[PDB]
Amino acid sequence: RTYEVMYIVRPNIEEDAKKALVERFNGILATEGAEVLEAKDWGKRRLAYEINDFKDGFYNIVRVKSDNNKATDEFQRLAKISDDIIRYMVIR
Amino acid sequence: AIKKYKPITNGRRNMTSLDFAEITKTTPEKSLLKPLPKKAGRNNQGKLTVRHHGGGHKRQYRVIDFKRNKDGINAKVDSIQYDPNRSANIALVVYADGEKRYIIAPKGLEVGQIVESGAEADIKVGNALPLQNIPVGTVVHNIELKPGKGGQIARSAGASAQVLGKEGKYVLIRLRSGEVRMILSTCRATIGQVGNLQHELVNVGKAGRSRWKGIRPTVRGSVMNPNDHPHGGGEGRAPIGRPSPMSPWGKPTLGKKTRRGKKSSDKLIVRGRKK
Amino acid sequence: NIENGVAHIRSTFNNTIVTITDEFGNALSWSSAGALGFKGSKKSTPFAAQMASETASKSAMEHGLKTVEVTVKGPGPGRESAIRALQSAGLEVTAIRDVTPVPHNGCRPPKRRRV
Amino acid sequence: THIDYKDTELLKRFISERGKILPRRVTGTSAKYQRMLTTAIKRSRHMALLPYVKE
Amino acid sequence: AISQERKNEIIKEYRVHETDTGSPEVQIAVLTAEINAVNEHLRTHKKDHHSRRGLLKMVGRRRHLLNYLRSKDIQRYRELIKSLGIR
RNA sequence: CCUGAUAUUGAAAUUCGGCACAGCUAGCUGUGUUGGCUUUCUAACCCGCACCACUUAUCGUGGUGGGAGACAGUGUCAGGCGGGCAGUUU
RNA sequence: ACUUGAGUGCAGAAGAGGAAAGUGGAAUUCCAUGUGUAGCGGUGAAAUGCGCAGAGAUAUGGAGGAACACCAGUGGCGAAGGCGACUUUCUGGUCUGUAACUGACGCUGAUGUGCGAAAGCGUGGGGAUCAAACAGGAUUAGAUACCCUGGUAGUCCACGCCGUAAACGAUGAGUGCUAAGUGUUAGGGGGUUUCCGCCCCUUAGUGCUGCAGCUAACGCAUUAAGCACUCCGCCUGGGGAGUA
Ligand SMILES: [Mg+2]
Ligand SMILES: [Mg+2]
Repeated sequence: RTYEVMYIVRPNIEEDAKKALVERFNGILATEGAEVLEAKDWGKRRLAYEINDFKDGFYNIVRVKSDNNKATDEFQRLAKISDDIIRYMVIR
Repeated sequence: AIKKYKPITNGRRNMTSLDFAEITKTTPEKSLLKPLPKKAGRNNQGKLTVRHHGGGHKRQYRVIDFKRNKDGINAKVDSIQYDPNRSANIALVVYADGEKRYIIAPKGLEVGQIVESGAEADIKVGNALPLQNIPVGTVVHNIELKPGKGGQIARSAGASAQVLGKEGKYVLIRLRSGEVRMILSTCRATIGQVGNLQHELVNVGKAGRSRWKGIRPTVRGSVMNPNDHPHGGGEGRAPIGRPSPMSPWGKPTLGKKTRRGKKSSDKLIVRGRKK
Repeated sequence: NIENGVAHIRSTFNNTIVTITDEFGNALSWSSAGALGFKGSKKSTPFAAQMASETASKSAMEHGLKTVEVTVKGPGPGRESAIRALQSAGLEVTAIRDVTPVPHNGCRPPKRRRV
Repeated sequence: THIDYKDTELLKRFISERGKILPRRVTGTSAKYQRMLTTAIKRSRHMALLPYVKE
Repeated sequence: AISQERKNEIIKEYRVHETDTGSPEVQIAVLTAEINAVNEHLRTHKKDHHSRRGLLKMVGRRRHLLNYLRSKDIQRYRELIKSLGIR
């Protein structure tokens, strides 16, 4: 079915490691039979409060479609070792 | 878990064993065994140091790799064998170089695993990689203490540790006894919790199989006449009559602390023990 | 060498505490209702908090101070009767802040009351 | 657009002093369209799109 | 659960009668495809019990359809027992 | 066993007190001399710490590391616990 | 042979119905330093106690464990006990409209068997708050009493048990039936469907007010305590006694 995977990236890591994270995350969000709907962003934008004392952060949205059930928990076990995300969320 | 027993005899009345369902390939590997002659407390003078030892059953030491070298080579896991020298079980990994070795086995392990310092090093159960390359809140065991020495802390059955944070040059480890402690940042750590967790409910049930494990009886102090224990005889049974219960060599044993002002342990031990 | 600060007042129904501080919270001077000598049931009297806020004002005007922000909390009286005493002792008060630890539904209250 | 949670109309209709949700009586909402607008705020606060306590 | 793109296949291999979505044959065959799938949830999860009231409920429904089927047809009652393994 | 004082034992500092009254209004300022508390660096010393040679020895010595560092171990002196053990009186 | 009951198929919604795994925010307690300093508390009044060896106040800090503010209301759901932060995989039942489908396939259930609020017990983890037992100060002629700072088993999780309550609608289930008004929730019927505008209807839960009837009276009164049918459970003065 249709999913959506959102993750707020902490700042000052996408001037040189830009697409050293997101391409590898969308190299693992987009696998196991998944032509995604749309991979886009929302930008380095405003947070409503502080998260690990970050006032801002990158927003990146990946809206992936597949028919395998729990092949996306790799991202839920790659977002822990990667300390380069500050929060995240999957819906549907 | 524990296979119980049925009271056909007064010996087997409440005895409780430990079922061997996590043991594969019960015969050992005849190239990693080294002989192990016993001693009951018999040092290089022949006298008796440490008491209550000796006898039981013959054993044969099985060579364990605590170093975890051979960086960046995929190691399968073949067979999970039994080891009498220690409380955990044991594993027989095969590196792709055909160099069969032994690993102390973590909780769930049959798949195939990796030792590498920082390549990607694949944080899963069974993978060893230094403490600067481990994220926080990660249950580790078999830590080294000195760099390159060999894994020392938390090697028991069902033991564990916990990485808390990262200080200026060290890391910060919570040990199983509840004692926060700084370890140098290039000591390795196996990730996971060591298996065989049902170990301390093995009710021995009988004074005979508590006796062929290498244990001898321990006579209490108040039944020795006062040549040889400070809780000497007196007519009848007797309360101890000291201000403090004493060990058989004079030192008070119930309450008094024993460690001394020691190098490279006062500046590292932040919290003490909790008991 | 201080220009602006914060004037904490905290007046429960059994006491009254004013703690006029610096912006880090460094204690310039504090002036409680027990400090003036209200030993008894006068800490439940709203007159006592009136003069309890003015011992701390001039003790903070000698360190240099113009404009403060006021943080108050109390189930009892004196919660607004004592803030205007900062005006009546020569201190500019503009901002009012009602901090109160209202919980997000946890950690059960004490149950001493037996109806 | 009562459905999705990545819009700004959640920010402009339901705040009083702390960010607490206004009731269904005072705003003038429906009942079916309160459940689609309640949990969507609970997902909105978890992704820092709106504050739990705002002042 | 079973989906309604795969539930229809359960009917077709148990059509001794033609174009019948409800029979003493076909819904009994659908019930077994759930009992074999509810009872494999209930060999992994055990603390729940609201499923185990729906489990007791569906079988005793079939025991009334099967006992109707004993009292109409001699060789169709025995066929349905032999075809799936269910008694 | 525990704890000081010095020896082996070096530099860099930063504050804090005793003198000295150096400024000359109980407490300020700031120099000449004394005793500390800390903080960091490496050159002694220490490692039942890693490969490497004597050697196809998990002892030892020699060698680039990595750790800890003027504390520890040790020598002399001094105080305090000490029926664990001894000599004797009753 | 018949299709109103009962069951499935297709078209559709509303859910705090369960069970494993993550994840998030706000308050409580304890440890680290400062600025700081004689009071913090508690009360009919007071203290016992913590504090002057630097307590509360006051800031960053980090350690834990537990509940789940605002939505939240008559609402919803499950046969009951009960279930309210969020996301994910797995999982039961009920309902709306009906073209389809074999064709009485029913209702009730003596024993049997399975879930059961809390307290309590067994073997292991973990232990912030509240806190029986327990020690303390006064109120009392007397005080575990009521009141106050303290406080352990317990509270939370995993596994195995015990099965009781004002376990209540103090009203057992199943079918049909008989004056009417006024709300509310999820669906369907007549409109340019005016969008939470509107009235027009039909069906299922949910509350209120009220004829005939019945009732000792109170009060029920379409969700009957009315008129009838089926089957089950129980009672026969109050103690003795749910005891032997
Ligand atoms: Mg003697
Ligand atoms: Mg319980």
